Amino acid sequence: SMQDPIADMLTRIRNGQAANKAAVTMPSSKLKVAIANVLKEEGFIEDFKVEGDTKPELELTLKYFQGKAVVESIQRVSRPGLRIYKRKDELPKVMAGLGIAVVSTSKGVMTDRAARQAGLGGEIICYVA
Amino acid sequence: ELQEKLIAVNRVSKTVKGGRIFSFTALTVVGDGNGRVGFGYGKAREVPAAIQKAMEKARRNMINVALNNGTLQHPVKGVHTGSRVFMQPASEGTGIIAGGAMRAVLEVAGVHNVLAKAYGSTNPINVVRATIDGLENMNSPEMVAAKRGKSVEEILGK
Amino acid sequence: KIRTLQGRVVSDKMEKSIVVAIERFVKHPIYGKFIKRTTKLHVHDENNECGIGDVVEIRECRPLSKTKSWTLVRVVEKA
Amino acid sequence: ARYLGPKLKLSRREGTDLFLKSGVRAIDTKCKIEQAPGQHGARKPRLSDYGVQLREKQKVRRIYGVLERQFRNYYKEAARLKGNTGENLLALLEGRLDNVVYRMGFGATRAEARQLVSHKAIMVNGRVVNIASYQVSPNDVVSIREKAKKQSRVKAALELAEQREKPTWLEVDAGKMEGTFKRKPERSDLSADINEHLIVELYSK
Amino acid sequence: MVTIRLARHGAKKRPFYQVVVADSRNARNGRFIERVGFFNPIASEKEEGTRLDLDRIAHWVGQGATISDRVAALIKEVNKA
Amino acid sequence: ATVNQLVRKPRARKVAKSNVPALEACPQKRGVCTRVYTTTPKKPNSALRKVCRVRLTNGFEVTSYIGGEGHNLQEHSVILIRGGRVKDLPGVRYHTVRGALDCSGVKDRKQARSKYGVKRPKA
RNA sequence: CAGAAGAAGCACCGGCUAACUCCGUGCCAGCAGCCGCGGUAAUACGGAGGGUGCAAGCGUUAAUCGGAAUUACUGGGCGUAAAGCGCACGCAGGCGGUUUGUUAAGUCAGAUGUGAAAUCCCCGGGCUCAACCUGGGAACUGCAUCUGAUACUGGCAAGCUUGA
RNA sequence: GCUAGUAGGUGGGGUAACGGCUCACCUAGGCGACGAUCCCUAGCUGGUCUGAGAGGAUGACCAGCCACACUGGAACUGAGAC
Ligand SMILES: [K+]
Ligand SMILES: [K+]
Ligand SMILES: [K+]
Ligand SMILES: [K+]
Ligand SMILES: [K+]
Ligand SMILES: [K+]
Ligand SMILES: [K+]
Ligand SMILES: [K+]
Ligand SMILES: [K+]
Ligand SMILES: [K+]
Ligand SMILES: [K+]
Ligand SMILES: [K+]
Ligand SMILES: [K+]
Ligand SMILES: [K+]
Ligand SMILES: [Mg+2]
Ligand SMILES: [Mg+2]
Ligand SMILES: [Mg+2]
Ligand SMILES: [Mg+2]
Ligand SMILES: [Mg+2]
Ligand SMILES: [Mg+2]
Ligand SMILES: [Mg+2]
Ligand SMILES: [Mg+2]
Ligand SMILES: [Mg+2]
Ligand SMILES: [Mg+2]
Ligand SMILES: [Mg+2]
Ligand SMILES: [Mg+2]
Ligand SMILES: [Mg+2]
Ligand SMILES: [Mg+2]
Ligand SMILES: [Mg+2]
Ligand SMILES: [Mg+2]
Ligand SMILES: [Mg+2]
Ligand SMILES: [Mg+2]
Ligand SMILES: [Mg+2]
Ligand SMILES: [Mg+2]
Ligand SMILES: [Mg+2]
Repeated sequence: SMQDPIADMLTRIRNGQAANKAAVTMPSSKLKVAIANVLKEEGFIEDFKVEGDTKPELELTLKYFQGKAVVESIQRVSRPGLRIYKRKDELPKVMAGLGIAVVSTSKGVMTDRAARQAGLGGEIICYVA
Repeated sequence: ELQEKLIAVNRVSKTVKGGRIFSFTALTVVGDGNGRVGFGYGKAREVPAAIQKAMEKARRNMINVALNNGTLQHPVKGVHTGSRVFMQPASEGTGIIAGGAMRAVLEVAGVHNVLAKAYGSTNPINVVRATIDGLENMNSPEMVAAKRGKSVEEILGK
Repeated sequence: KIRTLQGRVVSDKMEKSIVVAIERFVKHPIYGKFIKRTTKLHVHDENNECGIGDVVEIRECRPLSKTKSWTLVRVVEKA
Repeated sequence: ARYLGPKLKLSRREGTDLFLKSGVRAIDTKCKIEQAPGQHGARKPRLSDYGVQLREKQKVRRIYGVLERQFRNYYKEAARLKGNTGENLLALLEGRLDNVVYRMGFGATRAEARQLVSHKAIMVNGRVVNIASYQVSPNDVVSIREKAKKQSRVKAALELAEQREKPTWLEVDAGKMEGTFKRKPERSDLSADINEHLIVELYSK
Repeated sequence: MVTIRLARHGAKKRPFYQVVVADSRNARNGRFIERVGFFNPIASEKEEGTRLDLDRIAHWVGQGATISDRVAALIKEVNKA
Repeated sequence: ATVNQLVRKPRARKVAKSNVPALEACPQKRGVCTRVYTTTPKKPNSALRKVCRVRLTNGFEVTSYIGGEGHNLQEHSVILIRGGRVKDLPGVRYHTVRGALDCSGVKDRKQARSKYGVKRPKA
């Protein structure tokens, strides 16, 4: 059964980019929306929107630069079978700082650089490069 | 202008009615020492002819690598057939810490400092292919910023 | 304050004594997965108030028998 | 603990002049420098990559007169020290007292400077030092002993020294037979025919 | 009882004493309660040849620690700067 | 294997057995030769290789090779053996140390003398 | 003070692996870590000349880790190379759609105590140098307690309908 | 699968001190697949070797802790010893 909606979201992004889809659509959640906000702020996706009231649906508009997907790789790190938490001094660097790690901290979901600036550790949701 | 290196020469064989016919294969790499590298593979009845064919193909099959002052931009993984390779940048003076097949590619391409490791099959042809694939897939801050619609300072800032 | 544990009663058939299981959540030292561990303590229960299944509250004290060095403070929840 | 065999065979094997002679004559007029030593010396040596690395390391060792255990210790220290390992190794080799004396010109060769150091004829900051591997610090003063100032080989070495390039990191007065080690030589001040990255790679094999 | 004495460290012919507080029963270079200083008897000129934490020494003396003769002499020399 | 499976049953390292068990982790062992003889190698080699059956101080009875041209070994000779297999000889896992105990060196040996217990000639 | 005067050996040289020729022998004698070498033109056996590597040491043996991503947490596999239970139901166990509130167990931040000294590392000091000795720091990645954070996971309460 | 002083309780005794430490009576409990019981091997640590690291191996010298003193058993003296 479905047991990791976040990995499902990441996989939808990965497969849509591989299939050259303009947009990808999925059932929504607040955590998915926070992750989408980080992706949009970092410029990996173009936009996102939530439609509906009782069964909210999140749509992500993917982007391509020169005929190539902007999201070169997106990978779940913490997972239900194995949670991963890092302290502030051990936050991972993705692609020598060229990529991002999405981190859930007590101040919300942000990138690894933002968590380092705030001086917080947290749960390593995924790597994006 | 172009540094050329012969990586491996092998003797192969096919059987015919009268017996075995031997030939030779040559694997070479060429590079300008400034981010351009290519590999050639040639076959001939004679070793010098095989080497010449390999050099001719290598000069035509060059690709571009975005280097950062004689080192890689970030850790990279490459794969081809049974060969998996891993490379990472190193501080100045480290040198090329790599096996022979990866070393020839890195040196002709102009990487001066790097830490590398070959996993899986170490067959030179596929190791060269995997190495060049990793180098060609390497990204630079300029490319990352351009594709993400940001500035280089925002990419590498706080 | 005083250091104090909280657990679940798994046996009450002893006179003025209970067995309490305390659960800990620790990261596996090699594989990193968070796993559950259980420690069973013998606890002094005067008045024999506790019953099997109750969530109880214990503290450390002087030895009271061969295996008893903990005593009941209060009953957090009753089955 | 010291190589005591023929000196020009080493330079012939390494294919270059190692300055193992004073320089009053020419290496070509003294030996077949272009030819490797031995019966099979005329053969063309196909060298593997390991062979190239090994020959570079042996060339540096033969230039500075250092044996393998000491040289490996030098490499370990160079790797430990911050910065570029190959440059650190070269700086450590150039900091040796016998080499400093030779560069200052009190010895015609590094072997002669080493003998002068060993025989208690050299003073560092006003103290007698007879350890060839002594490390010379910046602002240190290396002077010839008063009882050794009369030696004719010191004058011969001094008149041979100015025939070569003057080291810019030293300040030598030949009248008083004393010099100052102003600073550690940079990589630019050393020979460009030395590829220290080969040695660094060799010690990672 | 508790005492303040010297534990001999260093090398052959070049002793270097650690001034330590210890239960007097323990071996000379063995279990000690707290290190309070050092004394180098062959220290070169311009080199600190003796250092003692006089506050800690006084604290332990007030607690009832005795002092070895050499440590008493060292304390006298340190106080006579 | 999943992390749960590894938590239940961890990865197991394979124990490696020594190829020289009769030495019992000693660099050498002393023995008494019970038999001295020759034997023929496995194909594709052909020769009369010199071996000795020897009983060691720990009670192990093994076969040891006698390297070098010529030897002075016979029954009841006291010898020292060291590790080292002889590839073409079936079940010969040890080498006799030439020049130790009752085993003499090799006569008229000029090169690799220390491997055959030969003193430096007075030349 | 005297006089170069008292002071150099060991392994290796077909490939891996730096270093090649002659003579002797002729599947013999022998070598060998592996690939293998030896059959009358042996750079592989034995001697010699030459050479290579280390050097008051050099080789051999034993033993541990490495190379071995060859037990793979980092970091592997299972159609045919070794490997999917013959097929299921199902307890324990692992895992858990979506919203709000609450809790603060996991998690995160800070502080305090402890984590002996020595050892390792950094900056220095003393033995002519070095080994060695030594000052200060860093580290000891842990444990406990207190005070905070609440995104995520867990507990509790109330729901929702898209899984069932 | 293991355990009858076994698990707990009351009372007496005992120890410098809590305690099945011991005794009498009562309850029928206690441990165990989060591996009890049994068998083999083993002094433990700071550390050491190796490794890029994670790990793997190891515990000689120096220092902390424990145990033993021809073998088995026992107490006496003493602040402290079996
Ligand atoms: K082939
Ligand atoms: K009791
Ligand atoms: K360095
Ligand atoms: K044969
Ligand atoms: K012949
Ligand atoms: K794995
Ligand atoms: K908490
Ligand atoms: K919560
Ligand atoms: K009992
Ligand atoms: K009782
Ligand atoms: K009692
Ligand atoms: K380690
Ligand atoms: K350990
Ligand atoms: K005993
Ligand atoms: Mg020596
Ligand atoms: Mg060679
Ligand atoms: Mg012949
Ligand atoms: Mg030979
Ligand atoms: Mg491994
Ligand atoms: Mg496999
Ligand atoms: Mg089959
Ligand atoms: Mg099969
Ligand atoms: Mg099936
Ligand atoms: Mg089922
Ligand atoms: Mg959930
Ligand atoms: Mg410490
Ligand atoms: Mg500190
Ligand atoms: Mg919740
Ligand atoms: Mg007790
Ligand atoms: Mg034992
Ligand atoms: Mg490794
Ligand atoms: Mg011990
Ligand atoms: Mg005895
Ligand atoms: Mg008494
Ligand atoms: Mg005792």
